[PDB]
Amino acid sequence: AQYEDGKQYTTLEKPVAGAPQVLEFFSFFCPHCYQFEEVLHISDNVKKKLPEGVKMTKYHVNFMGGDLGKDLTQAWAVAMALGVEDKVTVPLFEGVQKTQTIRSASDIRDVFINAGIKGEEYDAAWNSFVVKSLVAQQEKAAADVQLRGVPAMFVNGKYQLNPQGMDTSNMDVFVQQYADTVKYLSEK
Repeated sequence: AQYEDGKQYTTLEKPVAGAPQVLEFFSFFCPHCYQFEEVLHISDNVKKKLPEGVKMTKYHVNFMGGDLGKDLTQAWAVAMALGVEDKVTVPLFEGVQKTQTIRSASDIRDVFINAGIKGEEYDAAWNSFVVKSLVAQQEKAAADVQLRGVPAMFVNGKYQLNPQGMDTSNMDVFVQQYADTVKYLSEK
């Protein structure tokens, strides 16, 4: 057929109960993740094609960048708690990978301050238990799909996007196929 298990996607041997409908993993340290988000705009292209009433979830991962990597997971938790993902995603990617001006937790916080988040507001979130459990959720989710690398996307806790089985010539055909595959899986 057009969509085939083992081609555009694979199937988890061990389906995840109660998973987000569309779940993306990434790292601000991850160069292919920079491409995915800032050049290919995979998240946004996926979102433009999702059926009505399908929420897209995006989690950060710890395993790249050591201490800073974990700081970034915690800051992404702050972004989620405060609902400012669309104000910090680009300056965090650029700060880590383009300018490389993000070298400490303080540097991460600077990005939030600059984007209009009050310091008091950031610090209270950073130190909250709501944020600690959001960090734990992201780590939990990674264990549940037995994650081995990023970027990655899982649908309904059953299917894993397999970009290596798509065409890579046209960036845009690739992006279109990726987005189309998620929609197909979403209705499966």
